[PDB]
Amino acid sequence: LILYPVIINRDWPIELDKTHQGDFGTVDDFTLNSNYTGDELSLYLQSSSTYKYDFSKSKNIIYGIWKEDANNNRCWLNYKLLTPEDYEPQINATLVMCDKGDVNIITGFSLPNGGVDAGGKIKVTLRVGKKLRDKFQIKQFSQTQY
Amino acid sequence: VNKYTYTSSKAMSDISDVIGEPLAAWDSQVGGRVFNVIFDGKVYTNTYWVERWQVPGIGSSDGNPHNAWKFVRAATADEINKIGNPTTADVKPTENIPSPILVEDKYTEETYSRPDVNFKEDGSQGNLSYTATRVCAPMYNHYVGDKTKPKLSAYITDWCQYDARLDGGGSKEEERGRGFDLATLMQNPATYDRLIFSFLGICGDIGNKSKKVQEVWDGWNAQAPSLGLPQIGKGHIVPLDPYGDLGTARNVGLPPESADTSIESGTFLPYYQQNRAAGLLGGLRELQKKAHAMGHKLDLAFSIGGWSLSSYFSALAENPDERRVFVASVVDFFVRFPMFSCVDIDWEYPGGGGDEGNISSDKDGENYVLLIKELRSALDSRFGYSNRKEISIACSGVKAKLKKSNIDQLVANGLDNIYLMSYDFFGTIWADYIGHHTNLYSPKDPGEQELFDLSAEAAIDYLHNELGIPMEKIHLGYANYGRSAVGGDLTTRQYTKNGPALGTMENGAPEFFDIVKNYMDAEHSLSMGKNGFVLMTDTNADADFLFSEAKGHFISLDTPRTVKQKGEYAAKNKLGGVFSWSGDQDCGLLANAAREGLGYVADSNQETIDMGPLYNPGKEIYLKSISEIKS
Repeated sequence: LILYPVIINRDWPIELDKTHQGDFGTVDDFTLNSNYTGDELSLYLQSSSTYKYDFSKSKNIIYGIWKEDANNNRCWLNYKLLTPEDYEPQINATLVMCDKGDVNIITGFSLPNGGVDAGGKIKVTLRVGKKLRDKFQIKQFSQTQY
Repeated sequence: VNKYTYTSSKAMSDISDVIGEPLAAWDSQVGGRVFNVIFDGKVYTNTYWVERWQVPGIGSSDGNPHNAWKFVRAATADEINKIGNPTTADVKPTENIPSPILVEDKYTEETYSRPDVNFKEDGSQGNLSYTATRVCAPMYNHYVGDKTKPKLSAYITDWCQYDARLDGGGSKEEERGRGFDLATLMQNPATYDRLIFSFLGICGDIGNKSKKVQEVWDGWNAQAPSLGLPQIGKGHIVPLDPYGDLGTARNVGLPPESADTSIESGTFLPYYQQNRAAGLLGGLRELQKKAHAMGHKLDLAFSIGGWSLSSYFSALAENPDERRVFVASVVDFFVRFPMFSCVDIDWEYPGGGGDEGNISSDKDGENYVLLIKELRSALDSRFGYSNRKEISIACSGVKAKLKKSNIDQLVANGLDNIYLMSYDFFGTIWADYIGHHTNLYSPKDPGEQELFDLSAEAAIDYLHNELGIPMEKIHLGYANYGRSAVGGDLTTRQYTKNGPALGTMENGAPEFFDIVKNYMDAEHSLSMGKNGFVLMTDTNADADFLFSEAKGHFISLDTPRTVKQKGEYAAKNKLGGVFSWSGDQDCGLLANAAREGLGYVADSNQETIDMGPLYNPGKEIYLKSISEIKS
């Protein structure tokens, strides 16, 4: 066979490692609507852990989604400081970067400080800049190529 | 147009001017040809189309739903010999099936098999069916331009959307949901003259669903700065689910191309315009394109308010500027979708009623009048007369609250049309007795027709006579579901209150198409009760219904024959217009019948399916009115 230029699959970015490290449950607490629109990323997620917490401490727990590279920064604002009754909170974000890096995004529950991070946590590397096949090929019939 | 011919002959010497016709006994005559058939020694001509259940005997001055199957008794005994005179008969369902009717659904059978549903034809093992509309056939004949007759319309709603049985589903009612592709009507468009999408809403609404209002208001308010557009408060109108309306491809007659169904409340907003409109609403726009490709443009329309979202009507009352901003959003929507022929409002309670969440005061009706006038004013200020919009509202028939509606001033304030809710009069779960939830006609003894025996004709006469409103400004229709009631006794109309009642998805509200599947039939060219379920009709109110003894379960319902009755009455009136509520779940047979009731005529000799045999009456009975029984 022979092929084509490298081409962006202009749709939902694809899978990469989740790095689940939640306190009160497995990765299966999480749900994630990975998608895209108009050359920019869009995604929506939820972590089903809030109801478990002793909000005496876990009140206003940071709930959300935020990109973290080796800097592991918090330049984001989608943090839902959950109420003691935010039993199923939805977190929702979009991003706009030229670098089509398969960027890791820590999401879920965390307190602003202290080891307490009541509920699910994940550091989901996304994957982006995906492509697709186009399967076209020579074939041999007897000695005679076709 | 359709066309038919016959011929007759005589000796070369004899020329009758009249259509001579062979003298013969009556027997299952039908069609348009002359018949002088003989019966009981009398001789009978149906000077109108003939039907296999029509009988000349009763027909002597009857025999058709409108007039005399006239007769003479010229026949002598030896005529009554050379022809064996008939004296009684009964038409049966034929043995063959002249036309297919519907197709099974794998998933609906699976549904019945589901250990929670356990549905059965008798409903013994399962009171609900959640049957997929996909079972249905297209079922639409075709018809002439017939321009003079009043307009025809149909209601349409979001419940067209989903049935996860298409996706397996299997655990929850919506996984066993309902929905259909508008492609159906697209196959033969111009099926109606107007359409009405279900009542949408506004920011600030109060009812149960208001979390949706919250969510969408959030999405809007988030988008607005990014769009560089002003934020919105309460009273601003809501699309409810743009993802459904546009982020769709299945059920909307359009290829999945460009169906970015991922888009939603937080993102649709750029797309919130007809040009950009994907999905359902766009599909409608193209449907109108096809329609115009024919001609006879549909009045595409929708409304807002209604049964379950009216709550904020009182709240918005007497907040004039917010009402202004709201109607501003209305006209903005018009600008965003100039496709629309008009759109309207579904206020439901000038005096409080329906769901209690619709908080209300007395002044509500007056304030409603005032704001209505103001709306009209705003609309006129917006619109060019060459493209003007003219507004309508429904009415509830609540003998008093309808008065409280001040229709007089609404008319005086340019509200052009009224649509009478003609259904569910029988609040079956709570109503005192079984009755016809949709009776147009007054039964005998009108002494108790106040919360019962609610013949719409009474209100009709109020507006015509007691309010002088021209029929033009009022419209009526029918709905495609009956009522179902437990334990009813046909003699007393008493019935098992509270006891759960039949519905595929909605208990107490049997669903027409599935009734065709389960309980009634026509495959043998007849109106045919089936599976042991009683076909029946009452003489008192021209009522039509169904029954089942093992659970004393009753169903009050419109029928081809009964909607025929309806349309014929409306037509003889020359009402402003005709329509059907809940149009989403009839194959279209009731629409063909509705054309017939409108006198709307078919345009070809061919058919999608027959309709005549659907007008035989059911098991005859006389049912006493509630007053009569109590008296």
